[PDB]
Amino acid sequence: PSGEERCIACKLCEAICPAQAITIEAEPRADGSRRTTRYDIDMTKCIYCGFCQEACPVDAIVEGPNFEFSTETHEELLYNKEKLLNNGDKWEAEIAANIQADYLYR
Amino acid sequence: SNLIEVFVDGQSVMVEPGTTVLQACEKVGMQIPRFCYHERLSVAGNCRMCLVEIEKAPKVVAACAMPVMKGWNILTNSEKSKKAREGVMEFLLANHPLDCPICDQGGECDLQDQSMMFGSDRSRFLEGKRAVEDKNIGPLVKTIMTRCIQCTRCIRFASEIAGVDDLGTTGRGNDMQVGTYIEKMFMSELSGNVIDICPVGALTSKPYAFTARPWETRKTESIDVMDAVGSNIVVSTRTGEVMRILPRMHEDINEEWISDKTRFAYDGLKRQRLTEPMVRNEKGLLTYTSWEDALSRVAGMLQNFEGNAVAAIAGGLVDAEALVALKDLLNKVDSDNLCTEEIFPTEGAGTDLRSNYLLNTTIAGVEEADVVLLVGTNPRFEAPLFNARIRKSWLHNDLKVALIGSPVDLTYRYDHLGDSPKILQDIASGRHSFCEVLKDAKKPMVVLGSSALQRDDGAAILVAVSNMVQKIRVTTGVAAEWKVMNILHRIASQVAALDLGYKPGVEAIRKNPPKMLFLLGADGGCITRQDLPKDCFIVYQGHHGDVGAPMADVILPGAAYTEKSATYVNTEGRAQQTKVAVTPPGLAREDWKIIRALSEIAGITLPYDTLDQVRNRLEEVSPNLVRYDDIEETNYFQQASELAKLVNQEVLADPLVPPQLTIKDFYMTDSISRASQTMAKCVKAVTE
Amino acid sequence: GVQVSPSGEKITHTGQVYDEKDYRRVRFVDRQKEVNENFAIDLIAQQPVNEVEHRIIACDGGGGALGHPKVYINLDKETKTGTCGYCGLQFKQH
Amino acid sequence: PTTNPPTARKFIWTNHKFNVSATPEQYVPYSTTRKKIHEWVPPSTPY
Amino acid sequence: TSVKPIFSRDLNEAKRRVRELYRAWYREVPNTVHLMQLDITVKQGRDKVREMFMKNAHVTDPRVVDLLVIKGKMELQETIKVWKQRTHVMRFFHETETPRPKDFLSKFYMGHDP
Amino acid sequence: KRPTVRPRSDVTHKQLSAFGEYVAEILPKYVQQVQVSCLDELEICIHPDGVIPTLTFLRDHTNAQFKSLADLTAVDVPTRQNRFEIVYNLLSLRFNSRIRVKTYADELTPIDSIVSVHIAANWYEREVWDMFGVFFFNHPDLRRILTDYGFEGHPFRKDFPLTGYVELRYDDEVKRVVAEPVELAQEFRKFDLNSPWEAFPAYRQPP
Amino acid sequence: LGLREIRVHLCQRSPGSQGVRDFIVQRYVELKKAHPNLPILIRECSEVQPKLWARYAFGQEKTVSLNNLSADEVTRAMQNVLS
Amino acid sequence: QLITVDEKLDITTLTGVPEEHIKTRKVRIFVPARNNMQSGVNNTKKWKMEFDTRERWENPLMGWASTADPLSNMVLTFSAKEDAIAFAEKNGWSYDVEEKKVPKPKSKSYGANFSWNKRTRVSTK
Amino acid sequence: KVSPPKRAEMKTSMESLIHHFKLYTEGYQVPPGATYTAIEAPKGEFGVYLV
Ligand code: SF4
Ligand code: SF4
Ligand code: SF4
Ligand code: SF4
Ligand code: FES
Ligand SMILES: [Zn+2]
Repeated sequence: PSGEERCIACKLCEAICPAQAITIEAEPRADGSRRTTRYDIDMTKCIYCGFCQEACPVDAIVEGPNFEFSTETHEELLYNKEKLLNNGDKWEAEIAANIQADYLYR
Repeated sequence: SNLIEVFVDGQSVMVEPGTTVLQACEKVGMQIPRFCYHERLSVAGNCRMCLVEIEKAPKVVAACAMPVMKGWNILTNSEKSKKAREGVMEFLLANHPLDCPICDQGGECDLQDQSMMFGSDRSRFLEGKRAVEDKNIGPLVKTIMTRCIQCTRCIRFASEIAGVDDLGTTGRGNDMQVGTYIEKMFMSELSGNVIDICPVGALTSKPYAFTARPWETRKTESIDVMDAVGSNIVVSTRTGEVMRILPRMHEDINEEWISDKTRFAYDGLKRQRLTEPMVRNEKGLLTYTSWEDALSRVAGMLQNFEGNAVAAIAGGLVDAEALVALKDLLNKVDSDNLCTEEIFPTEGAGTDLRSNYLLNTTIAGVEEADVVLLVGTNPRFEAPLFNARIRKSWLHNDLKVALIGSPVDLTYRYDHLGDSPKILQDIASGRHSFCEVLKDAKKPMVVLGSSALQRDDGAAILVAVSNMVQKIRVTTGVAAEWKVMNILHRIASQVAALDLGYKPGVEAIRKNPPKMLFLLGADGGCITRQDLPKDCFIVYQGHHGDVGAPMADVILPGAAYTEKSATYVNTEGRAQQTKVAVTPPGLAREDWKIIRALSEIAGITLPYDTLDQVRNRLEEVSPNLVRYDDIEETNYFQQASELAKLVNQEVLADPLVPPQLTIKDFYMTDSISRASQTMAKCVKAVTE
Repeated sequence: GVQVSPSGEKITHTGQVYDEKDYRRVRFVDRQKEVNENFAIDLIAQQPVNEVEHRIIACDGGGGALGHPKVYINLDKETKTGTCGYCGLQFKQH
Repeated sequence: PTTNPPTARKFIWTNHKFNVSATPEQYVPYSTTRKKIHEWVPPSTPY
Repeated sequence: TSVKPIFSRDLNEAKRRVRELYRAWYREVPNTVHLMQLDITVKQGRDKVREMFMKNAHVTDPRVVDLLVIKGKMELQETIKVWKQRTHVMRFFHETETPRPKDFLSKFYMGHDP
Repeated sequence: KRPTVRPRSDVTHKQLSAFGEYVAEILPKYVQQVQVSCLDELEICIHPDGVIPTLTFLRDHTNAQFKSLADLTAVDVPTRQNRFEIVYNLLSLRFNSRIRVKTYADELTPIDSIVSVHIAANWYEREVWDMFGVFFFNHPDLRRILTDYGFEGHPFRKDFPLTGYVELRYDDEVKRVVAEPVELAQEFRKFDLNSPWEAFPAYRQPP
Repeated sequence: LGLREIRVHLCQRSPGSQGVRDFIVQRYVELKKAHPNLPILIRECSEVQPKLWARYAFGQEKTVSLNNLSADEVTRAMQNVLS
Repeated sequence: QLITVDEKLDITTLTGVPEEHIKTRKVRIFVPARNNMQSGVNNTKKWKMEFDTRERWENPLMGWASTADPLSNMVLTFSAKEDAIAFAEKNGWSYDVEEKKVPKPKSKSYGANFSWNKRTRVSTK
Repeated sequence: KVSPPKRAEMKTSMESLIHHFKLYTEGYQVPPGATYTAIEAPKGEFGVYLV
């Protein structure tokens, strides 16, 4: 809620990703903080399994509701940190509610 | 005999007295869990995780510290010991903070894996944890002490191996805080080893901070090239990069320990580096060009010249394959000016008789000694692990060290025998105070560095030392196989050079200033364009343009030790094989590959075309080099002595101070080291 | 911190921008590069210190099971302040 | 959301954006990282 | 030494089968360039056959030779029938792969490989 | 009684040990190393010459009517000189039981086929030949099944790379789906996951 | 044309190399005194058949397999190399 | 019946690999060294067989690490050493064998830390 | 040590966080052995021979 980036580059969303879709490359931020310099997802390798969001210890990466993001180019479906953060800043009003509804089960 | 029959889960095993339960079980295969005992450090039973029941005794015993008694059955997988381990893990993880995704020892934590095997899966802890003030040691060791388990595996290292005694424990109870009571830079040449010692991530490395994770990392077993110790090493990569360095385990060298350079100097392999062949244009400026252009320039100039007007300087971070290739390529244009940056006297046997420029004892042989005599060395700040074995011997086999040089901290008391090389003659006479001590000794070893031989009296110093040494063997009849004279180097590419037939020094080049120079990895500042002919052609085959590249008319980008399979002979003479971990960048290539290509561009076309062929050529020249890890026993020191007593060069009335005197001078002695942010940070810390 | 380079490209919170001669600027022709304007460095800097009374407190995000693992921070130092590893909030004691 | 609206946040987008796939102002991937292996810049003088 | 056979007491009785297989291929090529409309000549098809035979002439173990004969009979079955298409057959020729340079200096000009 | 762990009986273990002694003493020319596991799965191990007699026995014997072939696998273990461990899972339907017959092979030590006993073994033997390179004698077809027609290699061998040695793509120059060598835009990231701690002392290998 | 390096290859314990050790301890000092500027490399190993390489101006290397030789014949063949 | 085959067991004509990755390639047979972060030694005890590394490069789109060899992620495991030499000689790979590195046994004593005369008298506890 | 803990249990307890970590990065190290297990899939006997 403070706007602070929630990922910390613990690098297990890619440990468990059974498609090897996720890459991370991490550094200190010059504030003195464990944060990423890279978060890519080849969404042409993702199988939409949810393991990354049930492995993240901080609820940083999620798998949201949008199923209407078809494209006319392969290169558009290869995401990076900025696209994922755009998605988050777009879909927070939905994802927060979905999480509020589904927790106490997970 | 002096043996003991002991049983381990019934199974019998024969062990000496003075052993323990952990070692008895290791002889079977079981390793007992542990957080305090290391196998190289003093025992301190402070974790209480090495607890096993004995078949009928009423309680459990520390398996790291309890010596084993005749007629015992060690029950490792019994419910008593498992209950003990579960409780100990409960207590350890009670106040431990939930920082596993932050913590850089995340998939490398002994606490994790021991909780996963030998521990429960639940916390019955419903109270508030603690949180400890953190300490700002220095630019390397990143202390987060909210997670230290108070195992004291670090104070013991710093006191017994680094010889520092600036690390302890303050207070008692949960409030005991490991570290200094003050702000103090724990800044030693063996300081990054605590990062491997601390099983917990209470202290990690700052360069590796937050970068990668252990499962991501591929691991290639290579060696070091900073010093001539030959410290075995693991280079860890991640998607074609280099992430960190780690030690390997070899007991004759790099006893699980490495210096701070070779684990905080990999930063230099990605800065001020050479990536393209660069040629000098009309305005007299370097410009990126192709390989064919540069090699054609070099070969065109090479066809003309023949003999004394073609030279070569191999310095530092150079292979043996490259040396052989350049050697053959200059022999086949009948030039013999194959030289190395660092002087070694040729006024006797010279580079003949390997025993004369070699650790004729072993680095393990220091354990089997009673007196050591250091000359012209600061072994702390050059070959630090040699000094570390000296201290290991100083502790566990009470050893008396001498020193001839300047008074400088070695991590131990060293019986300073003044500052002069006339004391060598004073000893060889038989009158010095030290001979009263040495006549009692039965296994001594003098060891002189290749830092006093850079002077203008190296040959005289060697003759004095050999004379003294032969009179020493005469005095104390030692053995038919014990070596006493030894030579310590500080350069990786020197022993292979002198083995193959390179002539140490530069003096032939000053004597016959050539119209060519090949300057192979020679980023030192010995030779300059102020000393060479007008219209000279210098080509630099290397990396890390520091001072040798800008003074060159063309450049041929080479590869680093991390990026080629090569051989580097250490001080002992042990040849050791690097393994390729990451390919070299840009249009950079291997050294011998470049020389063979230049040859084919010219008319020589050297016979070999692959790496096995060059290795067989090394076999032809010196067959000691294909013998990997197989140390070879030299001889014929008497011959060198008879052949060196002939020449008569006075020794100056000059003291001999080493170049690496303080730790300020240790962190930057190379190209990789000089182009590096971490070493510069350590210098900035020490000098401020 | 979305200052631009002289080549006109936006620069990311991972200061990334392509050089002028880098041919990989083609892909942004008749296109743009996605960059997030809301930098977390400046945002978490735009956040005050939460003073407390004790030398040791805890931090989660604020939802409990919706934030991050509970961690404890010491506040004995006075020259500087505490900081969480997961979030970046700061604490001090009077 | 006219009765149970969502939380307000400074970083949430105010104006939504439909799918952009063929237009300009679409998405183009790129390496978020930086130069790792730095080159040697030679001097601008001779000898 | 002291091993079991497969279909061959010795190497000569294996070369027998080898020549039978070469024969079947030689007699099959003109039908394969015709049935599925390949754009090659029968000469170079049969030269390809002899090339892919001499790719394994160094071998002397009878068992390896028998297994190679078996796999050749499999490929011949696939080719006599049209289980495999023009793509698979013209795969043999490498009509798109540039020649691997068999020279040092070329390899040095492009790549770190030996 | 403990909920988290799996329940345990002994009568199945005893029955299968008895039947193992049965087969062992009735068929000694071939049998090696009968074994029954913690989970009660009987597992007989056989010399490769004994395949047809043993399988015909277990199919046609009265107290062993194992007349249904469930699987026919293979397992590559490069260590042992006879690499491929071949497995025959069977079931009876008269006694409501299963059994596992095992043999061994190599690249050049093939095995007799089983279509004369179990016709179900046809496509499984074809699969095993394709995947691991085990030739089967007196088999009707014995061609590939799963691999492409123009395919060199036995993929499920442990020494075979996961990504292969050839890659496909269409080319306009020749208007075919040519096969270029392999060049990936992202190397498979091998992870070193195994922990350096003895998890199970019961399987501890001594030196 | 002219000689540039000799290099001797031998073993420490294998007896076929016996003759080279004796030759060394007897004549190496006198030989170096006779040819001080010239080098002669002595590199020994565990188990290698002896050799004696000699390198002239270009890359012209020539050997003699002095395995299971005496010391006097070693000296004779070495003088043949020198001459 | 039996046969008397003398020559070296060779399989490369069966494996379906190119001549390139057979002849050009080099193989390292070894026991991996223990990670000096962890005091555990179970990741040892098995002889492995890795291949030489080759050129990786930055993919021009995203920066991923690319390859042109399939033997990059290749690792095998052998209970012993002769098994590994056999597998390599059989599949036609030139090998380099790194011998087994075992730590020296050592004489520990908790009583040496409290000596009257020795230098093992540690100043701490 | 086999099945991951509750999302809140891995945010107040250190043990369960360790177990989350190792489960979701490494796995749970099943012992050696082998099985063949079969069920009635709606088509028939779906079987898995694990080693
Ligand atoms: S998204 Fe979550 S699991 Fe992945 S690196 Fe970031 S914090 Fe770790
Ligand atoms: S949901 Fe997609 S990105 Fe996440 S772990 Fe599964 S496959 Fe990987
Ligand atoms: S040392 Fe690090 S990885 Fe290990 S338990 Fe503590 S926080 Fe977790
Ligand atoms: S800092 Fe590390 S090594 Fe030192 S006592 Fe604490 S846990 Fe042990
Ligand atoms: S290992 Fe024995 S008490 Fe620590
Ligand atoms: Zn927080």
